[PDB]
Amino acid sequence: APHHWLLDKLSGCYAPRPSAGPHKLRESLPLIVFLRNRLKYALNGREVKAILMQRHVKVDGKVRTDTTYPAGFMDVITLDATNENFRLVYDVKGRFAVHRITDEEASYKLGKVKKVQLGKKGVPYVVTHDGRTIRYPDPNIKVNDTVKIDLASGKITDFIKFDAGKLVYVTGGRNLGRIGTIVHKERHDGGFDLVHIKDSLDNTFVTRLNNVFVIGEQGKPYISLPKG
Amino acid sequence: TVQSERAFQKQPHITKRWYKNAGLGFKTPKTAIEGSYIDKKCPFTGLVSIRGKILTGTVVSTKMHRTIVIRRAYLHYIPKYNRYEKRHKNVPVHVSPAFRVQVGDIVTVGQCRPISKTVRFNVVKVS
Amino acid sequence: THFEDRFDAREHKDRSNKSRMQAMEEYIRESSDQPDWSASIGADIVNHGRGGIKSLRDTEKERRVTSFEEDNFTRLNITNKAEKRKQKQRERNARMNVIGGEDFGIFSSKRKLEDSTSRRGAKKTRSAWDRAQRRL
Amino acid sequence: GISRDSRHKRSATGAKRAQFRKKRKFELGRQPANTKIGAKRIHSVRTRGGNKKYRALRIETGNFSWASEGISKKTRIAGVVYHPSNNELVRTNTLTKAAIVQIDATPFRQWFEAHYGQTLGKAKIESSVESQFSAGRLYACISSRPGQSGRCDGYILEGEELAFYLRRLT
RNA sequence: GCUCAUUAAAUCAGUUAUCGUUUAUUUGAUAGUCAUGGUAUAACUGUGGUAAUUCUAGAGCUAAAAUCUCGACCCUUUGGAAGAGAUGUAUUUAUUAGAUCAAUGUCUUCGGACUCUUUGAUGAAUAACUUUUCGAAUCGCAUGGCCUUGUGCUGGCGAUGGUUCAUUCAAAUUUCUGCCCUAUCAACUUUCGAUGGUAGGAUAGUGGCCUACCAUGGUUUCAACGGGUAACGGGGAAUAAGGGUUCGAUUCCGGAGAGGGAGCCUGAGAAACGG
Repeated sequence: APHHWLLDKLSGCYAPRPSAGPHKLRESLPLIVFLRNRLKYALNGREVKAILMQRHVKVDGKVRTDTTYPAGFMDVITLDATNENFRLVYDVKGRFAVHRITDEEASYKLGKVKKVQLGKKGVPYVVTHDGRTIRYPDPNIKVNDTVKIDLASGKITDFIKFDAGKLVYVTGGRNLGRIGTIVHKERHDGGFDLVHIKDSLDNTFVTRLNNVFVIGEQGKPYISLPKG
Repeated sequence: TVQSERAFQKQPHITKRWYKNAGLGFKTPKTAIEGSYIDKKCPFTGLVSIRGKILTGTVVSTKMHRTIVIRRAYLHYIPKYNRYEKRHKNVPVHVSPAFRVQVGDIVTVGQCRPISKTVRFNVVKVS
Repeated sequence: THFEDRFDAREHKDRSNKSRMQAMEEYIRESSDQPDWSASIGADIVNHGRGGIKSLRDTEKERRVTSFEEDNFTRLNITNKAEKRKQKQRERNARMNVIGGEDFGIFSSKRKLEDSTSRRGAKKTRSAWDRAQRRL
Repeated sequence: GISRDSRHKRSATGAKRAQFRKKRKFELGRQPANTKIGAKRIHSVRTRGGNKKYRALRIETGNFSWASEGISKKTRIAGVVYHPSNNELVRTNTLTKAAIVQIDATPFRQWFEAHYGQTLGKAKIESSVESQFSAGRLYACISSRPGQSGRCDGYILEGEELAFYLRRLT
């Protein structure tokens, strides 16, 4: 069992494996861990099945009926009961954190582009980290930038180019998952670019450029970070 | 002589000379554009993509054909003794006919979708 | 050079139980001056007798189960390869060491008290100017 | 059949001969079909489950492109002229990539007359090719893999590349 | 799934690289180019053979389209349009595409001129081929619209396919750094290619992987290469023991095999012993 699920070692031998999906499997949190295990909505594994078939839960504007469905970082998980909307966000200590958001904030998500090329018949396209490929983006949108997604359609309402001095979340590596808003961008052999980070206590931290997820300007983040 | 092999040498063209930039601040030399060598394995004007390790070292042996040997000296740190050890790593690399190489020749290469059985790096800069 | 850039669960893992030495905290409970939530009398003892009364570790770890059972509404059970040690070797740790519900197994230990504290352990005043600021 | 396991041959420093494992399926190799000129037979191979490859073994017609006018006309195939890797292939008339052949000049001839209004050296092109139009046999080269696509596709010789190969043929 | 035989830059551990590759499933994008064709399996009906079989024999049945730009014009308001033309999918090879402007800069004769510097802002399909692939003889809700009123003509929202791309589950190689003893192993390799070049082949693909032809190189006192390893020893691989002093369990070994050899076939995956 991985670290970031907050499961106990107790209650049963085998760990619930993730399904293949949009997110990476080691980055994923399955919905069985999301409902009965951390949010404590269900008790048995079969009780997760009754919730999914009745279509209570919707993840990122889709029905999303699967027990081991992979949910990852920055995923709007809308539950039709209680009129409450949930957004997954990683916690500094090594784990995931379920977070309350608003209806307007459940409309948009942010997404890191991983690769951009020129599609067929002369069409630009960007590929997000959640695998949402979008036709005709802004040519300003280039590699490692975030993308604000409409989720009513697949359209792009805001875009933030990668420039030094903007509030960055880390997705990967040792120092994974903090604020720290940038020091600069380092070059190294093999790429291995180390986009440096100085936190609220102004301490240098080093992860890869692959792990960099721009969650806002210096000052404003675009989403409601959980305060605690 | 250009056409000295048994087959006619040409670029695939994927001036009568087609160029491209290998990137990362490695400039296209005069020998690349206005030259005579074909060299499909060359970073510029060829069919390789420099991605992966961009490393540096010292060329120590040049007596091969179209390829050279980089010696990569460094210092190891042993934590038990709290001493140092002098080391080196003789790495053979493909050289392109744009760079004037003999013994010496501080060099820079790039990882190039391994060419031949030990060659993973092709010469992109010689100083 | 080369760098690992690998995430570690073990560095984020809590190590509180590794250096936690029981006689040190018994000084704490007297010098804490907070109350300490003692249970009732007959609520302690195990099986009308035979099992010695309760360890204060035992009313902790059993409390951890009841705090876990009221959250998940379910129970945990007779699972055998863990039970064959942790019920045999634990209830014999009672009869070897606990006397009247209070543990005397501390005092035969070779685990020494110094290795927890160790002149504050790390962040030690190794230089002269470090020693002046602890006087501050 | 053919195995591509890199262990058995020696190291850079001379360490050798482990036989850590036996030959397995993903390190596979199959066999060349030395294709000839005859009535076209199409071969079938199933490769990695979903994909397929086209072995070629006898080839009658193929598509060749005339490089000066940029037009493409399907070509009847007669004989093999030159190949650099091994001249055993030419004397057995075997087609591979970069193989010099002889073709029929009449399909490129029929395009030249009724579209333009001229004959073929009895609208100006090279001198070394125009003398070959009266011969009825033009020289062409292969730019496809018959071992993979199965087709005999290629290019006719023009320019200085013409002068390179005709120097070899004398 | 079980059982037999011990590997030292190998495994493994992390790390890349996949613009070097293949991928069933997962997810996200994406296609304007006859109220019903023609076949076909049997079961069955009955006759038999065969020591025997999940063995067998013979017989009779069931052109039109629409969109893109051009717009003569007419008309001022929601603006609307005649006709001028232009466009297959996959697969295969060859060919083709993939200097400037605005002023706020500056000059001026106050009319404008100038892009030297700045500020912004633009750029960087043809011709053929194919044992012609697809272009839906697919399903559910809504039942509406026009007239020559026939059960005609037309028309909404989906779902499932299906091409290609991306995604993930993989797998394949790969980058790099990190293993125990040893000079009573100093040369090792080219003595199954060793080092590389180029060309072909093979493969999912890189590639001396294989083979032609061409050069004589590789690693090394910084220890190559060779030897010993009882490599039941080791891996924080992983929690663990809230004082048993450093305890536990779990996972990982590495390889081969299914009477022995050898060759093959399906499948995303096996060189599969329940062929």
